[PDB]
Amino acid sequence: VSKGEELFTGVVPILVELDGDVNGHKFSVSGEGEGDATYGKLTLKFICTTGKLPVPWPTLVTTFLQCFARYPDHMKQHDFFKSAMPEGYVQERTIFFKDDGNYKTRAEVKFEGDTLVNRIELKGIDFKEDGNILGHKLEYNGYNSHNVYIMADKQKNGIKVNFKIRHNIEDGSVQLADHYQQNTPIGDGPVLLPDNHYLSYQSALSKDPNEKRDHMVLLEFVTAAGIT
Repeated sequence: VSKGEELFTGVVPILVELDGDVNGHKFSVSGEGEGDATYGKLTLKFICTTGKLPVPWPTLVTTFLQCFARYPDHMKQHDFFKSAMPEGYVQERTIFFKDDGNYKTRAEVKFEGDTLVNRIELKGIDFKEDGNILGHKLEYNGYNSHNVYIMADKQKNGIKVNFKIRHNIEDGSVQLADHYQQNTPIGDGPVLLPDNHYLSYQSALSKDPNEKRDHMVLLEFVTAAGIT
């Protein structure tokens, strides 16, 4: 196994800490769980520690650990995420909500000992007061996409990722969220610059029946594909 790959052969504990500000509405979220890349499995629970989350949990699903994706053996050489570990990488995204505002996120993903940690800062601007986001008009469910596109970015020694999410609006319509992403390694060591490929997602949202705080239980299965 590769140096980076070896860090993911078993169950890895995860910690996520996010500070956000959407149209001046400030909030913080703490998350805990575990990743089992062998099965492309993520099991997580996020808690808003500042009170009520000012945006719908579904809009934060993509922000809330691609290093846990299951890369088929024949595609191992295209797994940028694990190759950058343990020093990690910085993930940046601009998420454009159609006919509404946008989120810009900066996440530092790396190991703190044997724990995979993600420190995230989220900034949202230009949102409409009674739009689907600030007006909480989105159904509490996930989105499953087979089109999370990955390609190399030799200029930052990393990758570029793009994909679309369609959140379900309570009236039966959909709220599009266009994602543009870039990942840059934190260390100066070699990383695997991948050939074009994609990740396939299965995402499910739920609630902890005994939890009184505003929270989200998230289960995902992530698999790389596209290179035969």
